[PDB]
Amino acid sequence: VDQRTRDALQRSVQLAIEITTNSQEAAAKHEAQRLEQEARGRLERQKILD
Amino acid sequence: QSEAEKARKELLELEALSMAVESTGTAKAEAESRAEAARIEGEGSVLQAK
Repeated sequence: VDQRTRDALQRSVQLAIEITTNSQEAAAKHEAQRLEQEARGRLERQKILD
Repeated sequence: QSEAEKARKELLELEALSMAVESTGTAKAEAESRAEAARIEGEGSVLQAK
């Protein structure tokens, strides 16, 4: 009934989108590290074969 | 790192041969240079005594 209560719920929406945005960047960071380590481990091996 | 150590054992097995050749060649080269000089000086000494 009161706009002061709708404003409180409108902040909860923004925080839910920021939670989803952070979850996306954290997932990209984990795959970047996985691929970086997968390249690095093959390069370290190739140096020993060379 | 386990894959690097599988490859690194083979590199270390080759370096053990390279190091055996470098050490034996150096030691043999000096000893034979002394043995040649000592033989020349010995055969010469038999004639000088004659």
